[PDB]
Amino acid sequence: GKFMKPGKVVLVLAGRYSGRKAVIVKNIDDGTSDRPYSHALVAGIDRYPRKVTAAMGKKKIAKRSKIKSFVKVYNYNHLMPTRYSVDIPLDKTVVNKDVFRDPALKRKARREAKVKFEERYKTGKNKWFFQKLRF
Amino acid sequence: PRKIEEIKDFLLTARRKDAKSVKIKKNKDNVKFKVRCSRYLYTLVITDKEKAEKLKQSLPPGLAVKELK
Amino acid sequence: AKRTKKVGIVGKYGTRYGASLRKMVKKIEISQHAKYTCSFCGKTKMKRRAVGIWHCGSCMKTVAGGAWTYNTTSAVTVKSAIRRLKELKDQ
Amino acid sequence: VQRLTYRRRLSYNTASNKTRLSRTPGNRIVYLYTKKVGKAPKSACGVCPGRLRGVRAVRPKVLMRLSKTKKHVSRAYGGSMCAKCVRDRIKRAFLIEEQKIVVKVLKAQAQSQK
RNA sequence: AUCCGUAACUUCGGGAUAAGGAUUGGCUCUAAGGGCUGGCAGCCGACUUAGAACUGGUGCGGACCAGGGGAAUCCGACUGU
RNA sequence: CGCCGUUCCGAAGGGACGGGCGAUGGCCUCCGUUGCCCUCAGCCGAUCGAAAGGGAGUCGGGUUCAGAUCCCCGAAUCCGGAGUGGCGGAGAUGGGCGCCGCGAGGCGUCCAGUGCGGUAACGCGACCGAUCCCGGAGAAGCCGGCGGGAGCCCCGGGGAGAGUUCUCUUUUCUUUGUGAAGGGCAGGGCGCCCUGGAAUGGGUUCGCCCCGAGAGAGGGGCCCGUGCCUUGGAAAGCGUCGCGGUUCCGGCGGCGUCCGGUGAGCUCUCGCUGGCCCUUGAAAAUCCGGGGGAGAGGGUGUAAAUCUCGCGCCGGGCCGUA
Ligand SMILES: [Mg+2]
Ligand SMILES: [Mg+2]
Ligand SMILES: [Mg+2]
Ligand SMILES: [Mg+2]
Ligand SMILES: [Mg+2]
Ligand SMILES: [Mg+2]
Ligand SMILES: [Mg+2]
Ligand SMILES: [Mg+2]
Ligand SMILES: [Mg+2]
Ligand SMILES: [Mg+2]
Ligand SMILES: [Mg+2]
Ligand SMILES: [Mg+2]
Ligand SMILES: [Mg+2]
Ligand SMILES: [Zn+2]
Ligand SMILES: [Zn+2]
Repeated sequence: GKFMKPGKVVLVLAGRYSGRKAVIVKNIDDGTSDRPYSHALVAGIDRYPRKVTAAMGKKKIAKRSKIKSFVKVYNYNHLMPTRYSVDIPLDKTVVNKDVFRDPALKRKARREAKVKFEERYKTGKNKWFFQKLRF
Repeated sequence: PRKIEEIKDFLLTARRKDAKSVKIKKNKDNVKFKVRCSRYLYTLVITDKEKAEKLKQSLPPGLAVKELK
Repeated sequence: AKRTKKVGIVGKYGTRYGASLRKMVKKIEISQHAKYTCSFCGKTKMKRRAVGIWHCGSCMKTVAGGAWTYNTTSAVTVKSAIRRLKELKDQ
Repeated sequence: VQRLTYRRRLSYNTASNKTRLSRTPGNRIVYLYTKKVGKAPKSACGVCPGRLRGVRAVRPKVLMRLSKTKKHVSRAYGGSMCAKCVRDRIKRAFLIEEQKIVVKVLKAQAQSQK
């Protein structure tokens, strides 16, 4: 049955963020008037955390563990769905489709995803999600 | 040659330290203010004669001003 | 209408070179200029780029083929022979 | 009617001696020497026949004085690989990497029973 | 150049402009062949083809340009040197 | 005497980001330079070889007895250099918490910040990053057809000067501009994207040819724009009429430099598509993008590293040129 649901890990196929990994936040399989096609709101990693090793100091590890996130609404045709799911609770009051009216809300939407991603990254869970696909 | 559209930017151009002279050419339809900077000859085309006179009297000092005939 | 009775494509040579040579080269001229079905995409687009080199304009796949025909009888026989020996090699 | 002469000592119609006619403020026709036609980049995939988009079609040494934005596209491999084949490598890279896990799991799972 | 007509032989491609006829000026017309705008109306237009009358002391591809042809025999296939 | 040989019997590298030790210096602060060491390193062939091949970047007007894309006037451009290489812009000025106020906003703290927009093609003025790797350009034959743009030719009118005028001819002739570079827009091309799903198959060219591997139909994006408008630039040039002067003055003034049509036309050029090959139609200098992420940059600021963005500063030697 239907599988393009919130929490699904997807690969961006087209655009600036092509080849990056995101997670479906909101999925609209029937579209709207503004988007007759079926689309989803996803939050993804613009820049992945750099590899870290025991040879580095705490300051170096923290510097290399920062994440640059992005928020986008994508056509289903531009996303490759995977079998991985990431259950990061992203506040939908700030991560939603209204963030595209003004930059001020979009900055707080990308900020919200950045903090949640980094927190989940440091626990060692969802390692595949935070590794850059090599193509 | 570069064309400037607004009096605000032309005045900034005429105040540049490398601006040499301002030539005013009066045509039948417009008044053209050309300032010879280092690289380009910037031009401002003013269609209102009163503004051309107003701009003429509000040029920065020390800049050579020439009226073409 | 039908313009020639028998010369066909080798009518470009007029009366020259003799009937038998024109007859013999007629088989090749048709074959080396035909467009073959591409086994990779299915569109009738496989065309000869040079002697032995066959290219498809749809999928852009190039194939090492025969001189005048897409694949030769000798080569097709060898592929089946090499297939059988492989099975009897690893059982 | 007015007839033309070359303005240079190269009297031959070589690839570097092409011209175009130009009427001047003095109201005469003269030869202007044209620049060669530049070619947009060819996709690194080597498969797509067309050239890329969003890139100036200029001579190779003219790219030196162009800004970066004029020479690439805002995307991975942008300006070197076409979008169509970039979508295909992301899928291929992901899909092939998954099959390794599928194969690896069976190998261990089969070995586990073994 | 237009129209008609074209044999032996042939490797069926040719032979072929085979061979052989008629016509051709000037002038005045007729018909057909399109585009734009709002089975029709309006306004634009660019050269062609065909047909007819009239006409000159039968002269009209008026200068220039511009294949003579047919039936055979020997040699070499041809183009090329 | 020499010859063969040109990567083949060769210890064929005198280089580099970075790091470590000293020696010196200067806007002595801290940054340079230098020597040694560490580390890293394919190119694998010295050199020569084209005034028609490759190869950044100059055009308009005037001027001489004889030279000018070289001189002068005007307007540009490439390359290299400056970090005492200057300014602006970008990176970059956000959020949470707690106090002041009615608010605007202000203080103290704790966090982020190597840009952003579009579903996409891709766009925006920049928008860090080395060794290393991948690719692009330079860089590709001949012939046909068709189309777009130019120059020229032709047609209809307006001007200005000239010819003919015994008769006729609103007539015949001449002439009737706008450079490079920048911006804007036509036009041409796209094997580029999005929606959608097509047989009663449709679309389509002179020919073709195209489609469930996505046609028609809509809506976009990109490339070239040598065409037109504009800055250049009317001040110049030209035509004509008229005035001066030293009269060997870039002399001075009036008017004009206008409006349309058409073409298997010729010449050039750009583009699309096809045919031919037992023929497949250079190389290199040189330039560019991408993948990677070793590194560097500042702790919330007079912000830093950094910048292929806009300006500004300095220079371009040699030989040829009648
Ligand atoms: Mg671009
Ligand atoms: Mg005969
Ligand atoms: Mg002979
Ligand atoms: Mg000989
Ligand atoms: Mg040399
Ligand atoms: Mg040379
Ligand atoms: Mg040369
Ligand atoms: Mg000069
Ligand atoms: Mg379609
Ligand atoms: Mg022009
Ligand atoms: Mg004038
Ligand atoms: Mg990168
Ligand atoms: Mg000379
Ligand atoms: Zn195929
Ligand atoms: Zn491709």
